Amino acid sequence: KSKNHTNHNQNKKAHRNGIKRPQKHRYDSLKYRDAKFRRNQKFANRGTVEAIRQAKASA
Amino acid sequence: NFKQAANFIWPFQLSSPLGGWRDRKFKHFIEGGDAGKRDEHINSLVRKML
Amino acid sequence: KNKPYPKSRYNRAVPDSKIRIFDLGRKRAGVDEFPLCIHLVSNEYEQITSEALEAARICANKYLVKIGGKDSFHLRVRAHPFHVVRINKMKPNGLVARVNIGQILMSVRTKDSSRATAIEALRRCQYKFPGQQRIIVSKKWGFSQYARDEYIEKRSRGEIIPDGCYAKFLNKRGSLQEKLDLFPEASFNLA
Amino acid sequence: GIDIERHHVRKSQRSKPASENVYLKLLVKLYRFLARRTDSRFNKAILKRLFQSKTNRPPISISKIAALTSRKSASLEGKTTVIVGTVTDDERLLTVPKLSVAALRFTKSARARILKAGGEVLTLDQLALRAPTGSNTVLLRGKKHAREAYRHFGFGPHKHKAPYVRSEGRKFERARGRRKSRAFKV
Amino acid sequence: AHVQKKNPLKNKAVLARLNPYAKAYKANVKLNTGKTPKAAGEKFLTVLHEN
Amino acid sequence: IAKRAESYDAEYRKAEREQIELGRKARAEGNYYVPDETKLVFVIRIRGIN
Amino acid sequence: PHSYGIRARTRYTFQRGFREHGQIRLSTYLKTYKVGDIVDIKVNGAVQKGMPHKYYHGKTGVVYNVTQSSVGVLIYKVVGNRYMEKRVNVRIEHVKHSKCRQDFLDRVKANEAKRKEAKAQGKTVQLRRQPAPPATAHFVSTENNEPVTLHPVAYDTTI
Amino acid sequence: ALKEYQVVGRKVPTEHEPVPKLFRMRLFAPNESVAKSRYWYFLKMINKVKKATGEIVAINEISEPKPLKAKVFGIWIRYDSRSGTHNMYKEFRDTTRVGAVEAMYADMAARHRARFRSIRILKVVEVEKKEDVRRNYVKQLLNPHLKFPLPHRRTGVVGLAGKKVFAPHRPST
RNA sequence: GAGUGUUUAUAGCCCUUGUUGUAAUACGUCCACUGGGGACUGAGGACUGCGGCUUCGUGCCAAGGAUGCUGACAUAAUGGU
RNA sequence: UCUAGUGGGCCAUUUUUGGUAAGCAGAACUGGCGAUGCGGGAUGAACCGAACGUGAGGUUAAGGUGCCGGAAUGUACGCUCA
RNA sequence: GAGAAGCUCAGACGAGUAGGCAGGCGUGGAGGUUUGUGACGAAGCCUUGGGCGUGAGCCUGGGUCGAACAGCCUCUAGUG
RNA sequence: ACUAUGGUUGGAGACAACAUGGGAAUCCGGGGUGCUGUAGGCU
Ligand SMILES: [Mg+2]
Ligand SMILES: [Mg+2]
Ligand SMILES: [Mg+2]
Ligand SMILES: [Mg+2]
Ligand SMILES: [Mg+2]
Ligand SMILES: [Mg+2]
Ligand SMILES: [Mg+2]
Ligand SMILES: [Mg+2]
Ligand SMILES: [Mg+2]
Ligand SMILES: [Mg+2]
Ligand SMILES: [Mg+2]
Repeated sequence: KSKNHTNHNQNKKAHRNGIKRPQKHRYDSLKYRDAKFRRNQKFANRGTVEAIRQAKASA
Repeated sequence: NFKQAANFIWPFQLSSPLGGWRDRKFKHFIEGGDAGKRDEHINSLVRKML
Repeated sequence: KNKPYPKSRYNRAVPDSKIRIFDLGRKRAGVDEFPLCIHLVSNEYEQITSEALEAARICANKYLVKIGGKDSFHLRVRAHPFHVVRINKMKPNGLVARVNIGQILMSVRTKDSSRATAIEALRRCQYKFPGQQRIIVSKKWGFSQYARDEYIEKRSRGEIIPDGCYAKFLNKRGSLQEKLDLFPEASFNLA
Repeated sequence: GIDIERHHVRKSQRSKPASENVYLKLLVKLYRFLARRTDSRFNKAILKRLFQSKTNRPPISISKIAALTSRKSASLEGKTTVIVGTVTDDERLLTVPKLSVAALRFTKSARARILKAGGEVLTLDQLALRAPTGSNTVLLRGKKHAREAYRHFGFGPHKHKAPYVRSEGRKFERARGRRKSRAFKV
Repeated sequence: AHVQKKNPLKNKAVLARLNPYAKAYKANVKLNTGKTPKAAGEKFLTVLHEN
Repeated sequence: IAKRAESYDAEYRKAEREQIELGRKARAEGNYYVPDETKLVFVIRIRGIN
Repeated sequence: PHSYGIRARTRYTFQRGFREHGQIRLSTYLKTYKVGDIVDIKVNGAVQKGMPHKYYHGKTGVVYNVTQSSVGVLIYKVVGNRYMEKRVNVRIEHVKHSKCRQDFLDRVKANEAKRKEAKAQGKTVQLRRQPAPPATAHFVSTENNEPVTLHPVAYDTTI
Repeated sequence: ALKEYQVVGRKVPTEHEPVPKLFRMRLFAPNESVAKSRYWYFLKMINKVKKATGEIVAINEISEPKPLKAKVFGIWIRYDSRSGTHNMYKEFRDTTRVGAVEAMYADMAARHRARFRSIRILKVVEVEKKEDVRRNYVKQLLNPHLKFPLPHRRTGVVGLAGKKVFAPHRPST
């Protein structure tokens, strides 16, 4: 008879190479964010980079 | 500095106890076995095992 | 031996239990009389069927009535068949009672003069039931919750009001005026 | 019995080159000694890279060397660039600056153009004499993941990797499963 | 170095290498040189013998 | 190292005497001296790996 | 005998508490959520919109996104041999701040309050929490508190 | 080898009651660890206290005041049989309360197959008067003119010649 | 010779307190205290170390792993098949 | 990163459902056998103990100690005649 | 010096079917090399002798025999 | 009460006891019968 499901060895298998955790990165993609927030952040960041560039250069 | 001192010590490789264990090792010490907390009687056990 | 399976909307097609009468003797008695109670308790977890209970009640009623009459006992059956035991026909088959350890099966309150008689009738019913049962003498007055010494003091103070077979026991709760009128002889002491 | 679980038991690294080149063996002999008798991380870096396979030792061109050593905040003006690998030419760089480079191999065009611009080319043993611990050296590597196989590694639904296809064009894996008009996209 | 472990509890020379204090260590000091009072108490003994 | 060992010996002996003196005092007064709970335990594995 | 509709087996999970039906307290809508906040997910059965799946009921995660009526919450779920980053959009009725987060915030604040004061007084600070130590020595007195001797009691039926 | 201990313990003080009452028991156990465990076993069924919420403040082994004087010990016990619970009274002649208690445990093992876990010792008392002795087999031992022959042992041959396989003659009583 | 009916007689026993007490003894625990009997092993191979002792010196020791002193056999013995 | 075998399982403890029951069928948890020899349970895939390089010595587990059979025809107190 | 592919010191560890990898053993033929073996006995075979290796296997005494055959580095396959 | 863990524990079993831990509900009794923010009025 078919349909022979069991979970007996499945938990053991999961722990052989452990329950892996995903790598945590400093920056996540803004594609998960609200589009209006994302669009304005591009302009805000661009201005911050320009301002950081000028202050270093004019020093 | 107990943590660093105790960890520096390799886990002791004791022998089987000279004189054996109690009749049944694997019931609690309170039940006349050997498992679990046995208070100062740990010292008599170590003498046989060291 | 599965989980309890009583009659329900999912189990409408059920047979009737072979026992329907659970009260016997002077059911309409009082509190002053029948002061001594004897219990037949189940010592193990058994599954007494309604047939076995029905057999016991018929045997207990006949023997007790012949030996002492009708006015000297208040036989009652505590166990009730509510679990449904299934079968495959030659589907539900019968009704049984799931009684735990120390569950009273039949309780009879009689006179102290019928103490020996009540023991013997409750002793004979062990041959009808499966499993093991013990005979014990209740420390309570009849079918109440209080000890004989305490019940005497409550009766002597005047705080007990007979209501049919059972009664009303005074409590420190509710409107005073109703409590005052209801208990005439009782002294509502002021502390 | 002992209850030991063993995961990082055998080290996964090369302890010697797979190459049978006798001169590479001589360079390993030199840098086994230098990495052992000095406290320099540079010499241990050179010894380790001398073992590596071809795919783990990508080339670097003289353009990349010229760009990496000429940044605005560099101070990498007159320092020797070192790569354990091949230094190629970039013909797009019409005018080559004066560079000092130490490398396993130089392409004939790379070597000729470095010298003609007044620079110098060294082997790794010449480098060991000049900077025995790699002091004031720029240690560089080529791009490991520039090779073709990394266009394909990790291909899967919504992974945006390149398929393995015998030919490119319509009729070659641009249909059902690759666009909305054909069931679904990827 | 160290081809054979030597038990300091048996090899006295090894016990001197470790623990320089072993030479001066004085066991079995007598402290009961006085009158040795008795500390039992009236309450303690009546509690002890109850039942 | 010898001096440190000697002071440790005096420390162990001093702590032990104080425990005896405190117990004697409690018995004399009819009160109870509850000693300090242990900070150290020695643990021996008595079961194999099956 | 097994359906896999979204809210299967949620009969008790999504029930309002006894005598807790009806109006939703309006302080839920006045709470402020920022990216990086640690929130608990707790489904309100009375708000059918923005409902997270029952897997996330009783789970705690970090807000990654803030919209008009909802927050995105990062949750890790085991799906085999690894945890998977889940991004659940939850209406703020099903969300509340983790109370430990303010406890961790205040503990850090008290740590720096202790550290600065210890520095000025020129002493140690001892900012580390410790597990409950073995109990210390005391001297139980018996005056007016004499011991009562107990005995095991004989058996007797109380029915 | 059982020993008798007095054990004194209490609920750990809390804010509600900062002066908890002290409770004492006399307990027969093979060592102090079992004595303390037995203390908490008996205290749990009377008082709302556990080991986690209580503490032992004293434990003392009680030796017999007159180990050279033959006595009569009456022991009240409560024990669990396969079917129910009973209280019973036994009497033993001994020189120590420990000796009587060990006699009782062996006696319950032999005659009722009662294990240690199934027996609670309610009380152990030294009976002083002759008539308070409830068993005739015990009070017949209080006769000044008590006499009987040596009980039937398997004879006795030193320690060494009893190890001899073969004997030259049949034994003579 | 069997039964009474009084608290040391021509005996004895039980229960309390004083010293001669720092009584002994048992048990528990510890001694870097000490004395014997038996068995298995002898890895390593110039030196270097840590200790100890010294008449202070390329000296002595039980201190980074066995040497010494004898005897019998040697168509035996031990090994191998 | 590439690739193999595998995609018939089975036993026990404990929680269970179906079944009159089953050396039955189906699920949950852990330990096992499959792929696990060895000491013990006379015997035995799964029970107890314990998981294994070739050896010397010591000591043990579970289980034993009249003889077969290594080890008290040991000690203490009772019970029991079939 | 110690085939640096060498030398030296130390610690922990050792079940295995299906399966995976590594290092080896043996066979036919090819290039190179070994003042290589051989009618004063090659190869093959027998053996109640010896030696080596954990093992695959290898070396050797005695007997039989009569024309070829092997070691080392590589190449190769109709290779156990 | 229930329960995690334990035994070559008991018991034919049903279950039970014990061991190292965790620990209710219900009834009954005592006590209580709104507190509080913003802004402004009021013998
Ligand atoms: Mg022995
Ligand atoms: Mg045993
Ligand atoms: Mg024998
Ligand atoms: Mg292996
Ligand atoms: Mg061929
Ligand atoms: Mg020949
Ligand atoms: Mg042959
Ligand atoms: Mg060999
Ligand atoms: Mg072939
Ligand atoms: Mg259990
Ligand atoms: Mg077990």
